[PDB]
Amino acid sequence: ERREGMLLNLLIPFVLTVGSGSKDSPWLEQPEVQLLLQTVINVLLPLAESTSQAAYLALKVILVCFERQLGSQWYWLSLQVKEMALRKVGGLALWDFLDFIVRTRIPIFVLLRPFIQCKLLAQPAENHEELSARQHISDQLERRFIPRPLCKSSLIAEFNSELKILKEAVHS
Amino acid sequence: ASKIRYLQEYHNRVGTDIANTLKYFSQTLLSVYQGLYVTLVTLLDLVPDLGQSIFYTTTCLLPFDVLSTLPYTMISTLATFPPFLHKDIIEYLSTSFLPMNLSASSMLMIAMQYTSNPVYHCQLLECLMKYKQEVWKDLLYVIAYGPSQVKPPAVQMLFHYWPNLKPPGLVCAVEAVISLLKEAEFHADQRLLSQFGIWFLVSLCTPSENTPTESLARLVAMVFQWFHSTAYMMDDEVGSLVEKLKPQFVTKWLKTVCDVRFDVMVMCLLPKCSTVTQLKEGLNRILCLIPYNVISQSVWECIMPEWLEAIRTEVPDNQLKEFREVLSKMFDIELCPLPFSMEEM
Repeated sequence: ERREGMLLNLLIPFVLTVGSGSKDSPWLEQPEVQLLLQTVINVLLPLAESTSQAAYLALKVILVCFERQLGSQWYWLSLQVKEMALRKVGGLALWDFLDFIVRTRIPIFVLLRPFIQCKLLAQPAENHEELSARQHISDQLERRFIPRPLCKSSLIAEFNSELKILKEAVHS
Repeated sequence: ASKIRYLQEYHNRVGTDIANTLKYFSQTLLSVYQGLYVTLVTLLDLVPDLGQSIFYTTTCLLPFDVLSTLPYTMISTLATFPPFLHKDIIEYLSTSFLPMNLSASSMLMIAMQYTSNPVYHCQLLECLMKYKQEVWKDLLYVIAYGPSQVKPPAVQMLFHYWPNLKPPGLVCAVEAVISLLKEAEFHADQRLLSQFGIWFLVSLCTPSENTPTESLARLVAMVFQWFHSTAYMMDDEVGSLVEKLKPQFVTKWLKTVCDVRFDVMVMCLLPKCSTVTQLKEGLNRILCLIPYNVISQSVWECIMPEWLEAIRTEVPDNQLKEFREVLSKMFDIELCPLPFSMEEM
């Protein structure tokens, strides 16, 4: 009943302020990055739609801003994301998270490529809303390179815009 | 079949009885599951000699649909097992690779991240080569999208198994070059990454009219950022070798791309985290490019009006002093090795 406000008012703004601004962000130490990742996943794994969307946005922000700080922590993150996909934690916008992962090709994309390609796409679609996202992900997987990343500025702008949109949608 | 249930219960409680049950499973399978693999995957978490006996059952079963998921999970063991089990896992993978598609790339992402011994991933690549026609794309994916500490071993193995990648002296390759060059900027074996990236750029990147505009623009932007990053590096023996080899390769490639594709060369140097800081960074990048005589009179006439207009408009009126030490360093004939006179400048 208070994690949503923390995610949308403190955690996401904090990660945006600290991680962005430079290629490397040594302001935050490794234990703090671990704690933030645990907090986000605990909002995710052990859910409301808006809460899930905020959690996934925070997960994207932490993955991108704190990519270097994560270091040897990609296999566990891949396992957690695989569990999220198996549980259908997001329900909606989980496909948006996977589409983001495929777009940015973040270090977890190489680990999650087999599950998304051979396994996840094998499962039939339920609704047209998820069908469109699944088709977009499949198109982005093969025969589509689209090198979008550029000095992390576009990603941070996207995160800030999505945060503003979600903040405006929550109060309304 | 009750032995499987006993094994599951023992695992839930926790090789006295589990090892004996695994041996029973192996000897039962040898004489002649689908329902057994649910505990076989759990055997990976069971272990945290004994691991060799655990994987001997899998080695018996593999020659004996879902098999496509078998290697990755087994390869996943490399990320949790103690260091001594890595050799046994590599040996089992090599031995049982004969009965053994993209997941193998992700395999390297593990094998090149947790195992410090070159021999492990070298043998993995050797056994993948005999069953994968194009293993270079796996390493390209690893370098382009994987994190650091995975890029160095992947680059080293890529250059080891492909001696043709050394010049005398498509999209995935461009992304790999971009990542390899970004490694140097992130650093500011770090210099080895820059050296290998420049070698690969000279080898398998020839600008032409057939090159996609976006790919060439990204490549040139990363080249300029890498030049700026390498400018401030300290001068050591490796530093001296880098600073001596770079005019031979990077300057030559920039000259070639400018001669062939001038539009991208101009577009990359245009001004296009604060706006003032970004303009200062771009101006410093141009100033760093200047000593290598990359900028000709055409480049100057094409880029300087836009930079001055951006300074006049985008930058506020805070005395503009922040840019002074840059601009005063770019508009001096003595400071810059440009053959430009006052009329030309």
